[PDB]
Amino acid sequence: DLASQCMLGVPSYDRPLVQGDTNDLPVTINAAVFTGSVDIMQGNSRLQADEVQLHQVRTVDALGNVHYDDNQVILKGPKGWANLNTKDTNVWEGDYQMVGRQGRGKADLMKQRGENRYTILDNGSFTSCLPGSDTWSVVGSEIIHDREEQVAEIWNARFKVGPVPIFYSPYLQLPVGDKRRSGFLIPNAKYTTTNYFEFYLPYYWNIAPNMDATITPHYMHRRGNIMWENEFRYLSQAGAGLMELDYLPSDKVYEDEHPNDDSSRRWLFYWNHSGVMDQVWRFNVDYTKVSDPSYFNDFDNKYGSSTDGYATQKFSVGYAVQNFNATVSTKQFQVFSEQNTSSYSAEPQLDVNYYQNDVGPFDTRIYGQAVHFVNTRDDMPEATRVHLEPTINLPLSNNWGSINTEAKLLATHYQQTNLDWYNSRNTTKLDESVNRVMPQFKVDGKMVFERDMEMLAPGYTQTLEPRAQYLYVPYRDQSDIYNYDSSLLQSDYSGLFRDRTYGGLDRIASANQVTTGVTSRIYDDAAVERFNISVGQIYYFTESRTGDDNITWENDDKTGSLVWAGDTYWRISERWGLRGGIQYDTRLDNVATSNSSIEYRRDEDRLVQLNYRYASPEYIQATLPKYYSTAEQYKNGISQVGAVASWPIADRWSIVGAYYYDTNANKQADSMLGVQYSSCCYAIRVGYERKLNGWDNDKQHAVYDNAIGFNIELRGLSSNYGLGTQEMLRSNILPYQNTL
Amino acid sequence: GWHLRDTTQVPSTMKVMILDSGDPNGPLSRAVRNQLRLNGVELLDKETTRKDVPSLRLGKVSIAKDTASVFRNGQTAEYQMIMTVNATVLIPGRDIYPISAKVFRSFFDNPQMALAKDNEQDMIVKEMYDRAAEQLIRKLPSIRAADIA
Amino acid sequence: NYNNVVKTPAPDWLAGYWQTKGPQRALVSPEAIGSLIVTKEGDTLDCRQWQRVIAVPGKLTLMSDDLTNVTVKRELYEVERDGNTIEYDGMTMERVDRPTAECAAALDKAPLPTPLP
Repeated sequence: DLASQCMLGVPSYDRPLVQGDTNDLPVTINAAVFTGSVDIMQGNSRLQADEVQLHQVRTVDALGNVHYDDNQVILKGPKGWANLNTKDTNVWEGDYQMVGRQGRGKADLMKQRGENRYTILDNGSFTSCLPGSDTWSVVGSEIIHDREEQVAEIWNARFKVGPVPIFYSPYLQLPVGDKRRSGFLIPNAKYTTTNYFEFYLPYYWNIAPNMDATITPHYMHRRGNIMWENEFRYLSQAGAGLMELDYLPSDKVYEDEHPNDDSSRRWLFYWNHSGVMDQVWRFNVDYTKVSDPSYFNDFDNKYGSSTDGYATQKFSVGYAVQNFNATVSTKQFQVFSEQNTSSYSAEPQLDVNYYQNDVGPFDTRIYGQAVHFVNTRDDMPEATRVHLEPTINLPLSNNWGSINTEAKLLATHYQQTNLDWYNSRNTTKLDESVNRVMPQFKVDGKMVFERDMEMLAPGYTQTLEPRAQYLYVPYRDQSDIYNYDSSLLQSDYSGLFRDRTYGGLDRIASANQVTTGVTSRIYDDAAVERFNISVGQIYYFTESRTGDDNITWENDDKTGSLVWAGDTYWRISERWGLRGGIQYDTRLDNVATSNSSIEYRRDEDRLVQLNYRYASPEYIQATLPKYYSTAEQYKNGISQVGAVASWPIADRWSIVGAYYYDTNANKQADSMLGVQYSSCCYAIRVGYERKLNGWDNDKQHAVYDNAIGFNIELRGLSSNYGLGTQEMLRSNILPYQNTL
Repeated sequence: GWHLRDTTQVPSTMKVMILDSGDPNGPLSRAVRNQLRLNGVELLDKETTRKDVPSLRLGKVSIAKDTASVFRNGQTAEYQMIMTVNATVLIPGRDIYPISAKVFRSFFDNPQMALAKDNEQDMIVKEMYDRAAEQLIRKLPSIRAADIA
Repeated sequence: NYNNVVKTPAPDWLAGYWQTKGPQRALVSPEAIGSLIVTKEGDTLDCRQWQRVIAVPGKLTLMSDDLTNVTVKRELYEVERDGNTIEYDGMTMERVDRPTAECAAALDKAPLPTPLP
């Protein structure tokens, strides 16, 4: 390994270690004047010389190849001097080394004044590479090594990489250790295709033990103006935030592509707070605001990418003792795509609860809500909502079964206002006062079987658990209630057993279904499951008619076994894996979704992966909005195929890759390729990308973007001793996930 | 040739369990508590003057959401969400024992009805807890087997 | 697991005192030596010194018809002969009577269970 390979350059203190004051420690002399290999043993400090003369104010004069060995310092030099009163020593021209950590140097006139650890040179130079390798040096005139915190100081500095200087500005400090010091950082570069160049120049700050600041200018050569990029961080009695702000004075390409505007500016505002004060109160903020609805296509950020549709703006406040709750939230949104902008928003919500759990053999629970919708264009309806939900359980149990009989009683009372335009235009008319009361009923069940596999595997056990369900929600006409927060849900195997078809509380479908399904499982000898298969159907006794059935299937059947599902999970060994999934629908006459995966993970650096996805065009025709079925960009569905890899070469290199095909119309959706060196003094990093971006309207031809990153770092006077692989495997538009 | 289950889902030694966590009122500490109460184990909280009972200390919960598919113009199609839970059983006398859990879910995206697509994520992250709190219970019989050896 | 590894005695030619002579092109550059001390019973000791001495023990075992050495940290090093030379990662040795003083003292600090030739 590189760490163990480089570790054999730093000498270590093998002699016994003594903790405490060294002033009262005994003195040993081996040889007033002593001639010939004089040895001194004073605590951890050891001195060697051909000639040592002691003159007592105790002064010791050592001459001739004088050595030194302290707890964290080794010296060398012909002429020496010593004193016991202040623990100060003087050593002439020679070489010095750092023991216990890397660090090397040479000087003309040294000094080891006992006060703290301040050493002084006169023509010195402090590098960080192992002996025998000349790559870089920090050459100055006077250097003072302070060791109370982890700080170094340099005067008249002249950074040299080889026998050539590349720097000036005398007072600069190299922070050696693992303590934060307020200073500059290292720049980067790029050659992206939207702007012909790129350049950064960070700046750090450490206001308090829990505070930060990361001011960072930025160059955008194509445009021509520096875009300032501030930052912030904190940590307090409630969580930790990540405030941000990215100002930019003006542009030129934006003034040319989009003329006749007042001014061209840019900004941003990020804020992510999440904490739990004391033990009851809860807090949450997820603000994100942008200036123009094209920001993410342009200069990129680490808080949002090209694949995006809106920008969330949410608050929260919470109380939760043990059987109670409350919340005053606020959700608003902002849509980027400038095609149709009529998004809704939620004004202060409310969510009460209650959890009394011992009444007789039954249970108890209550819900509640009070919301006030408002739309963003002066003429779409705005309304109010109140909700209630008393429920009751009756759980049974046994060693091999269960029953979960349930009940409920829903209620709601809208009050709609500002109904002029919608009432005048369309046919169905909305009213100003509606109500809705509908009961429910649900019965559950379960079983478990077992066996001892006599077959190939001796000692393996197999289980087989069936299941069942029921449902009954009466039918009430809901054509007088605008659809505010209702969407059609998916149905995997886990979602098969559910009492809701539409999310939210605006539209509730009728039901007379009878679900089923079985599940098997093969255990190991020491109760380690390594196999799950699953099937399940649904038998509609009567279709679900919510009152507004504006869905366009191919064959319109109502009753019969309609939905199906599936699942699998294999765990071949500790360094493998396999997953899957599949849906179906007799109303579409085609598979609606399908997944797959496979993995191999020997360590954090070697891994391979494959995957598959699917979505039939009839799904996108019967679920997504109406303009998703006639445009040439969305009508064909998703049929992509991917692959990931990574494998170290020799002991310092690392190679990464990616790919994502699209078999429906042969194209390419991603490509990444980044090598990475790791020496004992520096590192190197490269990158690439071929992401998709935009859709040209003229001849229906997509637009691609290239990119070439670059990085460098000073390594050796720190603790980071790992190759950068995970930090580079999460940079493409479709990041990598762990499926083991 | 099959026979019904004759043992218990939770082994016959840990039928008096002590729960401990950092947020005794969060969603996970409700899901696990209810799931345990379903199986019959009585939970004496507020660690007291008894030393005969195995404990259970919960850990770090993380949720990650990212893109998984793209249309033919760059936009997003499907999101994918992952949860990771960690817990350590603390059988008295002997050493600790670590367990884990992991769930996978996905859903489509719709930029025209964003608000309705924010009340579908909440149901998903509410019902994923009921599986991340069932894998942990299903891993319990493995601990007893590693304790009898 | 290192403990579960079954010790397999080395052949006659493998047993001895191996000491690399010259630059090894795998240990920094100026002057480094990586020595091997292996008994007749398959117990190993890795000796390296440039400015500091670090030694890791291990045992010899067979795998895929190849004699593979496993250290404490689960390192899979295979041995192959080229004349009078044994070979594993970036290193080749001749037969030598005695090791360096530093690694001899290190062995004296941590003796191997088996008798040492």
